[PDB]
Amino acid sequence: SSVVVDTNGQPVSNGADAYYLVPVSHGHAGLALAKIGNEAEPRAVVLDPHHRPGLPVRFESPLMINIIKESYFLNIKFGPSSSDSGVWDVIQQDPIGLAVKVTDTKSLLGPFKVEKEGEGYKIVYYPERGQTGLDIGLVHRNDKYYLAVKDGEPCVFKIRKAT
Amino acid sequence: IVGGYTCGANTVPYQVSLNSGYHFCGGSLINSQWVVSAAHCYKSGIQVRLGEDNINVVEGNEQFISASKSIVHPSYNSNTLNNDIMLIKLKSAASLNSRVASISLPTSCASAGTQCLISGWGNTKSSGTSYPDVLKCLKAPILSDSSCKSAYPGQITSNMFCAGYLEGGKDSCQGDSGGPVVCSGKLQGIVSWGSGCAQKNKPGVYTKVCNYVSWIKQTIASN
Repeated sequence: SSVVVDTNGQPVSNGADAYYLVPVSHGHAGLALAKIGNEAEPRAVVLDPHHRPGLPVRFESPLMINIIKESYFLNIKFGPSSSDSGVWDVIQQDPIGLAVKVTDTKSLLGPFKVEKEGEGYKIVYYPERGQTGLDIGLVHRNDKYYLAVKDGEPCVFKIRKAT
Repeated sequence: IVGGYTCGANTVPYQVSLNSGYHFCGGSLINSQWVVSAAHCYKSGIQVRLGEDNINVVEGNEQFISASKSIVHPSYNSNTLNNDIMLIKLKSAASLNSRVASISLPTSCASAGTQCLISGWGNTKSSGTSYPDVLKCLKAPILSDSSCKSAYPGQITSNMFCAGYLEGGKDSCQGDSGGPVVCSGKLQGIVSWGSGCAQKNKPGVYTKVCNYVSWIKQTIASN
């Protein structure tokens, strides 16, 4: 339940700033969108070796505070803070599994937390707020790493402010 | 505060700032040694700044006092945001002056339509960010609990109330957390949460301090 901190030692803000999620294992990959299954438009969140540092994210809580604690339930989103598109969610979808995808809607309390893990942070997804969480990890397919629930095998990120 | 006005130096003498190397929450001085804020503002080694108007100047009518005890409500529920109230005992009593005075606890809950004073140093924009130097103030009315539950279905507990305008344009915003909502001269609310800032049909939600007066008094009496 400590404050989430970026690579500069500053508290991660609530919505005001965008941040790159920088993998510590992958090194040459950044967040991007990819097609999943039969879909025309890319809606699955992936780590793409060709796209570094990748698309930046915003961390959003309805609480009226400008810092993010590891205990806060968060929405994570691509794009502008106020915009309702690019909001992350978890969708069961073959062939990835419990796939991280973007939608055009934003729920009040998001299902994600950011938790200290090893030498960085991991993303953890909660199917309901009362429950234990599921680490977000990577499913290697089509020369990219689909972000998906992979409990016990989290992807570890440092949080680098886009500036 | 979105859609507000500059309070002035002496206007909100019960407002305090919670500090840990940076301002991160508001709070209310309820006597010379005790502060009320939001549970979600709990942090280790909080410093309370009293008598601040300009948050960016280090003037000398201000006081910086360490927290000695920071007591989150024992039933605070991080999943539901219920019981979002925290007591801070200051390591030393505040010296009272033009810019430092306590606000008292209510004798009863406030009714729909009562005009309240909400204050803080949070974001003043509903889209984007702008943080003020000086304390900002907003007058906004208490909404009936039925409208509050109608704006936020399935999320309003009995220990919360809404205040503001469903037309939008005026609201507390990020950085106001923990700050006071004062109605009829008594502390009725603590800035807690909301869907965005100053959005249509999305008023601010506040901790219902009237429900906590017994626990506050007991905790102060026992500490």
